[PDB]
Amino acid sequence: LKLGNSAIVTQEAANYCCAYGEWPNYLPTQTATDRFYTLKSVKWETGSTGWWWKLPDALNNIGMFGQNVQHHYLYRSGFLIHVQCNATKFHQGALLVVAIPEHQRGAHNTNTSPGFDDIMKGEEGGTFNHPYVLDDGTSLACATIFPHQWINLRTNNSATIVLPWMNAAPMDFPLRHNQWTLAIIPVVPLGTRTTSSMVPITVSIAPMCCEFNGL
Amino acid sequence: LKLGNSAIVTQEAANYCCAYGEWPNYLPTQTATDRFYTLKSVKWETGSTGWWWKLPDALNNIGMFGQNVQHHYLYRSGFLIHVQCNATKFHQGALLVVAIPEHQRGAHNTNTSPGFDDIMKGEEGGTFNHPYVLDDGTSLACATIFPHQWINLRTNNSATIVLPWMNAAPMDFPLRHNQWTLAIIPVVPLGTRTTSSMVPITVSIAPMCCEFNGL
Amino acid sequence: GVPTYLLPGSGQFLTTDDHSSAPALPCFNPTPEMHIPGQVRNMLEVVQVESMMEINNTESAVGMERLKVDISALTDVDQLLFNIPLDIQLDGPLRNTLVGNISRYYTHWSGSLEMTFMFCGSFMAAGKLILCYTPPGGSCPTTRETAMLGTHIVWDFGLQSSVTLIIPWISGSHYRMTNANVGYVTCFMQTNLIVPSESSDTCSLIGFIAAKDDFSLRLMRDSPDIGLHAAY
Amino acid sequence: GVPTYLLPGSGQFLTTDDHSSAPALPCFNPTPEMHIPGQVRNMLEVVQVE
Amino acid sequence: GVPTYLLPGSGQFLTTDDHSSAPALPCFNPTPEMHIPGQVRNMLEVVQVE
Amino acid sequence: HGVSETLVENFLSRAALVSKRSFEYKDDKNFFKWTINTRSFVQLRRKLELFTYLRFDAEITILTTVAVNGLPDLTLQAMFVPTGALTPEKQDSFHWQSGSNASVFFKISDPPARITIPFMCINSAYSVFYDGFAGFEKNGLYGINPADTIGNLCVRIVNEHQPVGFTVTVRVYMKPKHIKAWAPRPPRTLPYMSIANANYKG
Amino acid sequence: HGVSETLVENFLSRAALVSKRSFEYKDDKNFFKWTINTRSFVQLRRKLELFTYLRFDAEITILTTVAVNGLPDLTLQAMFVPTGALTPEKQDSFHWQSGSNASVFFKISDPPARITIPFMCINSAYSVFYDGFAGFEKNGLYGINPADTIGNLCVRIVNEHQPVGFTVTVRVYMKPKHIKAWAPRPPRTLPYMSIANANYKG
Repeated sequence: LKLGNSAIVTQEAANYCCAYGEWPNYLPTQTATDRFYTLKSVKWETGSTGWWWKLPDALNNIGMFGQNVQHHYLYRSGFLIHVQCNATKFHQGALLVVAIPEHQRGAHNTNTSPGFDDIMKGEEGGTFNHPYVLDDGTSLACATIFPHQWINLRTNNSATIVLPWMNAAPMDFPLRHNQWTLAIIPVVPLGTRTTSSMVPITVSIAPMCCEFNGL
Repeated sequence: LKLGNSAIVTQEAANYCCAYGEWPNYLPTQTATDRFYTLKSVKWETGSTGWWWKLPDALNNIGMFGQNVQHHYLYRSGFLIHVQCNATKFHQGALLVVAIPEHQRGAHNTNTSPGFDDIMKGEEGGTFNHPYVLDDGTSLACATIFPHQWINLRTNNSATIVLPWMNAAPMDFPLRHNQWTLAIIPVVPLGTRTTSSMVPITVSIAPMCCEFNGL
Repeated sequence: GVPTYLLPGSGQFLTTDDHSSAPALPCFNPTPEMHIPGQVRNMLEVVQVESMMEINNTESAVGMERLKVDISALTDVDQLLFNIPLDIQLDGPLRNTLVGNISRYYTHWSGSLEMTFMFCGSFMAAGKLILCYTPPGGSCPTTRETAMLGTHIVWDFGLQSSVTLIIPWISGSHYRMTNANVGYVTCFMQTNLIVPSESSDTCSLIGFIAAKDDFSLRLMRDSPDIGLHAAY
Repeated sequence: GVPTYLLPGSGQFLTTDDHSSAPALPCFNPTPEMHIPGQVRNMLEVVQVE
Repeated sequence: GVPTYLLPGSGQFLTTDDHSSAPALPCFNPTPEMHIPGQVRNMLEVVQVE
Repeated sequence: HGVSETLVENFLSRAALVSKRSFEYKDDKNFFKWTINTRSFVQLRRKLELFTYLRFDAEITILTTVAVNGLPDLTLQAMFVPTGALTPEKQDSFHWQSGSNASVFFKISDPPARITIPFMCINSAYSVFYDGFAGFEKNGLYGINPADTIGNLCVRIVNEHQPVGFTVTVRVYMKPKHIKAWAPRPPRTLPYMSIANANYKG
Repeated sequence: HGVSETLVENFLSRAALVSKRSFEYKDDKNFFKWTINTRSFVQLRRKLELFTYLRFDAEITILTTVAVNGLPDLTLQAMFVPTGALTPEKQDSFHWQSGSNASVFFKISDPPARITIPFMCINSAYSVFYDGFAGFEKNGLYGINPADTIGNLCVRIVNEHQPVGFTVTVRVYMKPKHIKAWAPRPPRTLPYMSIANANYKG
């Protein structure tokens, strides 16, 4: 976990997940963007429903990626996501760190589509309203059909998912279309005898193999 | 005729009958059940119409077979039937010891099907009401199309029929479905000058090659 | 010419026919295939991916309460935590699964399932469960002593927080009179939950189910799951 | 195309015809044949039993 | 004869079909091709002219 | 020699009438539904009950007769609903546009609609006779195997309601094919009393 | 073994009804127009939404039912208007004699009209789900990919105006073929609220 001038000096570098068995390769203009972008940490509590970040919308205003997004016009990148959730041995809970291709959200109890402000949240990302249906009418129970990892705080504290290019098109608009949604849903809620248990979760997104067009 | 801890030490071990030219083999959990179960003897008289036993219903409450039937859930067995009818040289009469696959009975002079109590008789078996139509609308005369033996008391006193697995399915429910009906019909009635002639018939059923599933 | 004669079934539209029709647009070259990751060529690839059972099958459990069974001090020394009736068809813990949803597009299923149970308590939470498997036709056990006389497993989750339970080959639609009973997986407490005083005294289990590689599906039908606002 | 002409007897349903029709359910694999004892392949086997 | 059966789409006129029809005048020999300069075989030849 | 005419493939594969039912046409709610069995007519019932187990593919021919109470040219749908699927209860139900049920759309003027239903049992043969009970308790029905149910043949008129009223007689002709047969039985000598069972009067 | 029935080519290629609409006939201005999508019926919508990307050729079968308010024999035109071309707004517009739009001229008495629409996207697959916006500004619509629009199927009656007035029900049956599918998704557990989006009520 050392990309660019960024580095994550963690410890328990457990197994990662190639999404759909695919590594990000270049398409046969290309150190600047290939670096970890550590987002702001979220506070996992006993009443947390979940967190999501859309890619590359979570990176379209950050650093050498967000400069190239707003200067170019086509992009093509994979992503290395490292989610790490640091807690003690007296915490408990399971997270489903799932990466969803083409997570078209739906709104709740209305026939109007979600707006631009409801979808494009940026570095803050969002929060699941109904995490049981994944906020799109499906199910959280079957969401392990997607590239996913588990963070059982009993067992492991980190999760790495390596995402390739998921598109029907060879390149794409970064400010229009999001291709991956990193979702972190607490399946088993957090617990230690203090009620105000507040375990932090840290998300680091390294865009691997960025290509661009149209400066 | 020596299976398990059981043995039939008879004398006139005449020719047996492989039913449809087939020997019971195992299907490519299996000494305990493979033993002769000698049923209670029936009294053949001058007014007897016949006797039937459905298999494995005649064995579903007897011994290591009836334990495994009521503990497991699928079965697969052949059967060795030895019918022996011991009389003197002054008795006469012919029996048709016929083994019928899938002897779906019918009731007489009603449109209502036979009940559970009319079909599942157990170790006692049943008695033919109309043996001429085999209690199913067909005929006793053509019942030699089934695997059968004759007991002409002039000629022989015993009959052995070896039954394989007769099912469209590879295994089966023993408490639901019967596959063979051993039927013993006196074609020529019994006769000696005493009017109360009462020749005994002994039925021994050894379930060959029992398999089971679902303990 | 060629002397011909028409057969019965001529000029009919059978909806399951496989004949080459006429291209509406010939001489249009489509977009070439590029490599997209994660290609599905068989729906048995989808079924062999494990998905969460609603093992909290009780009444008035709503939403993500259903996905987990709580083990605490209110669960005694030998109480039945959950049972999982193995009906894929019926409304149980297996209904809203990947093996449960894709099987309801088909009539006859057959194969072995596997159940993974994952313990999601604290690191120092100790205890023992006993996960018994009841074959079809047998009755579900009600006591821990009846469960240890069947096919069971004695799972100390003191450091092993995952147990796979292989459910043997069933043949599914062979046991109907309406799907009847396919078996049970129950769980009893063997010990108490032993937690330290800083860990929460209520810990949770989540259960998974996937089908194995001998699983099979045939005679395709429609799904009874699904039953519009806003092109003309 | 192929120049064709219809014959007398075209579009008739003779009840003793042997033509391949259309499968209602293609791509359905039936239950495989297992060995069942006592297979009849000829009704003269039935007649030769006394 | 040949046992046939008609398909869906039989006797339809799709305007983009490529089937050999019947010559109205067979046995008429047309004027032979002579070389005319500037033959277009592809409309991308036209587009590449400034 | 001459043995090729008493072959069981030749003995049983004849396109016999298995179902003839008229239905009317106004505003079985005015459509055809038939549970595909073989016990409807006693001439075909007695031939197949010469055997214990049968394995055949069925070849359903549907012959539609129209008569107005000047014949119109009408589209019919004939949908095979296997055991596991849901049959229509009305003429205009949603089950008539099932994606998975095998429907066939045909006209009156056409040659008769012919489809082949495969071998549909979960066992290796159909039990012609079943010495067993369908239900797992004592209330089950005797002589009925749950494995042996083919399905239902549901036939309607696709067209919406017309000013004229007519009777549509649907004759169904089934020719079994690829017949395998096991364990022959004596022929029935008494008349049948019901299609559900083998009861006999004398 | 048995895996050849859960193939995605077998799982998805069924000629399901994708559009049923009646139109009348007097002096959609009395013709059929249908935007070729797959979200019309929720039974087919939920099967295709088990996937993220699909690549198929469509096989449109058009089944015409006539009923007069004695059935006449009428010519219909069924024109496929791809994305980039112009659809008719009237029955007698000039777009019905487009040289470039793929029209098919068929009768009521014929077997049903069947054409194959190719793979029509500018990308390598149709996005069943689109986590993006169609317009280049914030007023764009969410979940709509401009690349994925097949086109429209415009069906009229070629014949000029007649003394009798009748209803023409047009049933459209689409069988996708040469199906390739990518990245499977969980099935939808809640009912649909609209065809435009994945909203959910509970």
